[PDB]
Amino acid sequence: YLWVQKLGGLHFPIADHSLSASHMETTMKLLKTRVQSRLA
Amino acid sequence: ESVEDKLELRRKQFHVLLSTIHELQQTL
Amino acid sequence: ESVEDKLELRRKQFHVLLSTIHELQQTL
Amino acid sequence: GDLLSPDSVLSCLYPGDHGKKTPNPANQYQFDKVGILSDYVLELGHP
Amino acid sequence: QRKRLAEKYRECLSNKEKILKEIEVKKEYLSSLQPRLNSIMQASVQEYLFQYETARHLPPPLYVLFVQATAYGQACDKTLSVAIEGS
Amino acid sequence: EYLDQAHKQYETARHLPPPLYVLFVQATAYGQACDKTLSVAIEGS
Repeated sequence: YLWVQKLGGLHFPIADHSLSASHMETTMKLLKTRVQSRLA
Repeated sequence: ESVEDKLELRRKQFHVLLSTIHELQQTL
Repeated sequence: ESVEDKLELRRKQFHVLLSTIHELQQTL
Repeated sequence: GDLLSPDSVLSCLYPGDHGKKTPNPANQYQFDKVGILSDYVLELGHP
Repeated sequence: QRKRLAEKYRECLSNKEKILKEIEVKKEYLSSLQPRLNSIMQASVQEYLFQYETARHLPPPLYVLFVQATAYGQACDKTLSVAIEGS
Repeated sequence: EYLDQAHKQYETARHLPPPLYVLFVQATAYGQACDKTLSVAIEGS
């Protein structure tokens, strides 16, 4: 996926923590909503 | 408060023992 | 003499560790 | 000048380390949580 | 006023129940800590290898720093002094 | 601990690839910062 590689730090037009920073919290919130939605 | 201070002293002693074990593992 | 010179620093480091361990033993 | 000034005597004991950036990234997430820095470093101390 | 005193007495009963819960659980934790200490003693050569009241309230990194600072001041170099400043 | 493993995880994470190491560090940071209902580990040889 693209979000997995943004978690890794890969920027596709070398890994970066600042690129991983906000994308981490947004993708973890999206995973927490996705699993609850599929169980519902 | 006395029980919490004793528990915090035991936790600080356990942390100091873990730090001493880490320093012994780093030195050896 | 070399064994005593190594055992001095070894006893110093192990004495610091044993002082921490004895403080933990007197604590509990 | 800045030799014995208390801001940057001990800035680079080890090579680099910059005196500025926080060591743990959990601090970066916790700063991003409440929306919030070298002024605080000069106020409180160098990490 | 009797309404306020009755409600505050119910709040004090709930706070006393909470203090008792803290204490019961706290006592259990203390007992567990004692067992852990005993285990450590059992684990504990030792014969060849063989300020505090203010350091009772330090944070754990500060407590590790205080123990290491006093150990380095007594071990190798005596030209070192430490003090605990605060309230 | 019944009444550490992070050092063993750091000695294991020394050998990780750089994107995997960045993911490990950021995941531990986000797990200790906000959400304690998260666990990471390293599987391999």
